[PDB]
Amino acid sequence: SPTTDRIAVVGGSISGLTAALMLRDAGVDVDVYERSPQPLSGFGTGIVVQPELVHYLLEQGVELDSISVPSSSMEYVDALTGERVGSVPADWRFTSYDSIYGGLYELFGPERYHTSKCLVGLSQDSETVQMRFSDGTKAEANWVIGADGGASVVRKRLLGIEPTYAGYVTWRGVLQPGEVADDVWNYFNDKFTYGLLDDGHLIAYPIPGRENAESPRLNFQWYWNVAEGPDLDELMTDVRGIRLPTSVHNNSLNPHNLRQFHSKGESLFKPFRDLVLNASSPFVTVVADATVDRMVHGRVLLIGDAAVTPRPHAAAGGAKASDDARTLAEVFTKNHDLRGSLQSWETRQLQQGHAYLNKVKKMASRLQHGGSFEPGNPAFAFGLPKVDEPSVV
Amino acid sequence: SPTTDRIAVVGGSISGLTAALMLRDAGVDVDVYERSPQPLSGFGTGIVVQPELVHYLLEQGVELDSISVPSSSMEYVDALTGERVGSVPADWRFTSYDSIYGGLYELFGPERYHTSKCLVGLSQDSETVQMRFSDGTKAEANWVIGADGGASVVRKRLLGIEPTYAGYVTWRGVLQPGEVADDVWNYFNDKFTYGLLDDGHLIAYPIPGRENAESPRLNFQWYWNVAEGPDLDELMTDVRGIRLPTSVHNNSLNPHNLRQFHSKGESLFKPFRDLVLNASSPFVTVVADATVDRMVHGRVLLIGDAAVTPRPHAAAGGAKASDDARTLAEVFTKNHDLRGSLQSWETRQLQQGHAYLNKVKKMASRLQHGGSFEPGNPAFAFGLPKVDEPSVV
Ligand SMILES: Cc1cc2nc3c(=O)[nH]c(=O)nc-3n(C[C@H](O)[C@H](O)[C@H](O)COP(=O)(O)OP(=O)(O)OC[C@H]3O[C@@H](n4cnc5c(N)ncnc54)[C@H](O)[C@@H]3O)c2cc1C
Ligand SMILES: Cc1cc2nc3c(=O)[nH]c(=O)nc-3n(C[C@H](O)[C@H](O)[C@H](O)COP(=O)(O)OP(=O)(O)OC[C@H]3O[C@@H](n4cnc5c(N)ncnc54)[C@H](O)[C@@H]3O)c2cc1C
Repeated sequence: SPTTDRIAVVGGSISGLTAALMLRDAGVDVDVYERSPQPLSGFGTGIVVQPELVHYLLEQGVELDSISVPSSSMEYVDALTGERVGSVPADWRFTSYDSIYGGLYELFGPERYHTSKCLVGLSQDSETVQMRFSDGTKAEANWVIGADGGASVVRKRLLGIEPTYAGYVTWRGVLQPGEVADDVWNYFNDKFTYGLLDDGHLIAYPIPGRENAESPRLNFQWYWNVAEGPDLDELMTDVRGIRLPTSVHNNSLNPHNLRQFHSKGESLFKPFRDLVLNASSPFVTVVADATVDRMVHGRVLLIGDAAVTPRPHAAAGGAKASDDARTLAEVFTKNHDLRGSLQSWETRQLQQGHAYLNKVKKMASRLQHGGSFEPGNPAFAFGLPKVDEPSVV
Repeated sequence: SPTTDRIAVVGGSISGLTAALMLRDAGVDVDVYERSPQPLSGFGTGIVVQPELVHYLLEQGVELDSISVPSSSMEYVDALTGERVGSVPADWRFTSYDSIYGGLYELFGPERYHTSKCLVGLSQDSETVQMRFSDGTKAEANWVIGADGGASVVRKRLLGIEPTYAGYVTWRGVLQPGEVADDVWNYFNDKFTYGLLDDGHLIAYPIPGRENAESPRLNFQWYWNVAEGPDLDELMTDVRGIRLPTSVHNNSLNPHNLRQFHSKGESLFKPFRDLVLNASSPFVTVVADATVDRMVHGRVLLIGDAAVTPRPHAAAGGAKASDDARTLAEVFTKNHDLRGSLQSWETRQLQQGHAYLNKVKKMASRLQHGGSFEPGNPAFAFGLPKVDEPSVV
């Protein structure tokens, strides 16, 4: 028998829904509380597919070829002069935030996914955890899973930890067929491409169409080093004067920032220049990370970006989150000495979490500084670091 | 001859408009850039009248009795048990933020008061200062006066200084005739009243009607000590989940916070209890202060809450701001060795500014802790500290 305990999940995205689904599948009584008034949106941005990230969906019968897009190499290019550093065979598939989210939400349904529930307070005793929401209501559970992302309030309330700026930001853009010339489309299609600079880099790869039937798109990012203080403050302030914590979305950019994005883009080697100048809704997001010594805090658990908050470079953040969710659900599934199992659980997941953070840190120290970033370097490959013993394929 | 230089004023409130008006009066070419899309609003809150605060208006023919309201004593009461600590004769007049602002704006006019201009960047050389706005435009001046208030961006960009939480917040409420019983209205009318507690205090005083012809109102505040971190974070988070920096306005309160305000209010001695329970739009504002060693930074000057950011206890913040503006305008009026005069100017205004901060700090250490706060104590009287030699009345 799975637990007869009541579980609340705060945060209804990749980790939240994964946790909930698996607990619901297992008979566990579970609720999701999501700050968002409606079901979600990633603004059509790319996600590199890892096993862990699509594990749940595949288990339910979703065909991989239907939520993702192939590649057959990985390219390394000087993004100023176009000089090719090198290319290696590769077969990453790429999906989109909407594809994963939309798949998970579709499976879960609205009945117990409580929108407009923004946690703002939390407290706990030996039986239960009380949650308080910004709408003035409260819910109660035996266990609460903080699946509330990089700016996790749960983690802020328990530990005082918030993301620390990493020194740089990333512009994010998505192109549709015909928004760039065919030869530029062909340059990036069916490939992950790094455009490396002396002080930053771009990445580009194909992704699925916004809806089932639509054509594939090109996803790209450009990482800029921006000095904390005046410089970052001016980049992160929207057209209305609010200095935002994480992203300034396209419809809100200070026009000056948008001109700067285009004008710096003017110096890039043609095909990258064309991504930057032709994107219709580019937007900007800080790079910030955070860590945590424990994921277990009495009856409150942290998973996904709310435990260790990653940087995007190894393209497995959402995979770390799914795994956190899966292993956690399994604990309440197996339901044998919860205190003990959770201790064992967090040890593995912390080591995974810390190792992932170290990798993307090392990656960033090459990628943001024109440091050597060698084609095919196994230390810099996408994916979660091996934490388990290897098994037979 | 006043300067032929071009002056820009960033921030269009009490200090901004005062500066601008006096410079315009003197022939100086000046512009105001205000973040706000429309002319302003203080949400009908009280301001105790000081000479400095109404100096400009009176000089223009505005009659004091028409923008303010009398009192004939100052009362000191235990706000739990109603026991009167004491009363002293007094003749403070009280006005409202809207009364002062509305008077100043009316005199200045829209022509050179540029709304929707939120400064987000600043830089300067030996001739000029360039201002950059959140709308992507820029203006240029010879001198820039940072009149942008407690959360001054100008001061943030030049110095890295922002307000520091002081340990407490103040609830703010305004009552109209008939929203409380007549005997409660009569209790507070024509008086400034302190309701003192073991760990905080209320103040109440009459103020003018929202419009020329309307009846007088009752303004009140209740200062609560709220621990930085989880507690303050939950108080300062609005119904939508945003943790706000300064105020959570009534239409946005987490209903739980509003219930808490009412429920704690339930323990007060009747007439204070009635203010708190009957206010229709109470709202909350952090108490935070900041200081500055210089008000002169090349060609950028800080005045009002953007130089030394006060706490409200001596009820002369807006007076400090007017004075900062007046003395500064005078410098450009007199126009004789600007570098030298500005050095002399800031010395006086800093001493005034620091002394004011020390006073309200000392006041707070009594008023938020049930410390002794003796009726009529000259050290705790409202007003700016004497900085000049005394003159003949
Ligand atoms: C630029 C970029 C590129 C990326 N590329 C990849 C990639 O290639 N591969 C990969 O695996 N990952 C990638 N990721 C990482 C992946 O996006 C994240 O790791 C993942 O979305 C984290 O899932 P999560 O549910 O833990 O947090 P989130 O997705 O951030 O969701 C947390 C949820 O909680 C909600 N919430 C927040 N606060 C509250 C609260 N107070 N109360 C209630 N609800 C709240 C939010 O609304 C949100 O729905 C990328 C990320 C970015 C930024
Ligand atoms: C609870 C309370 C009670 C008070 N009681 C009294 C009293 O009894 N007596 C008294 O004298 N004073 C009192 N005050 C103090 C008085 O309100 C302030 O000292 C005064 O309003 C400061 O004037 P200011 O123009 O310097 O700043 P503000 O009034 O804060 O105005 C600054 C202006 O700049 C604008 N701005 C901000 N940032 C930007 C930017 N980025 N770009 C462009 N514009 C920007 C804002 O919109 C605002 O209009 C009280 C204050 C409070 C909080």
